[PDB]
Amino acid sequence: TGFLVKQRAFLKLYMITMTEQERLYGLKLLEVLRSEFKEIGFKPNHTEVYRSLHELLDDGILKQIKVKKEGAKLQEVVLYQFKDYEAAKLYKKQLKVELDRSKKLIEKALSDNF
Amino acid sequence: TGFLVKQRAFLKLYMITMTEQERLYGLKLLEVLRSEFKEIGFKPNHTEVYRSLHELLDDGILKQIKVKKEGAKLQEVVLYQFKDYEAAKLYKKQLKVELDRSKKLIEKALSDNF
Repeated sequence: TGFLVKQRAFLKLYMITMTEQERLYGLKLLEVLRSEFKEIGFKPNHTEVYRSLHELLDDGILKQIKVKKEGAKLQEVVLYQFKDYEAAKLYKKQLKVELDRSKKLIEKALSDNF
Repeated sequence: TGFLVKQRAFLKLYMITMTEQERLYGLKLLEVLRSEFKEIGFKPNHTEVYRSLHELLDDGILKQIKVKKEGAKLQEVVLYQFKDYEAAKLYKKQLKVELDRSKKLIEKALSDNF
């Protein structure tokens, strides 16, 4: 039940999958996401990406593993890993439901109005 | 370009199609819409429906034709008709683009994460 999936939920999904694939780093993040959706036409908002990431952090799903760049003064390389992988898979499942409902909704609108 | 279609835009689309079909009345409106989406799981918000309708009115796309209920004290039967049908078809076309992009977006998320 509900309308379509929200943008934060959508981005959080990708971040969880990326973490699953050991490819979730802080630096490339926004750029990697934007590059992933420029073909279709979606440009992930800057603050949306940041808020998605931190909600996953504050909610205890992800945690940040850090290593210092021996080449740059201050700041580090941030790798994200699961802190609570069970919670993540639970989230993923909820998201699957949202995505399926969204698809149906969009499809119905296309056939009903066009 | 953009994320998914907004709820107001989505409802406005249906109202335009309904008007096209001479079936857009003020009374049954919210209930008719909610009945149209209860199978999938979307329950159109009360104020969303009202705001969609009035944006179409204030934007000059629709106009209200009214007749008094000889059976009820005060208030009337409201039929909606196009005031600017060209503007409506223009809106419909924009909406088609939004819906197609939304579909692609949802589909990509399903295959990329599941």
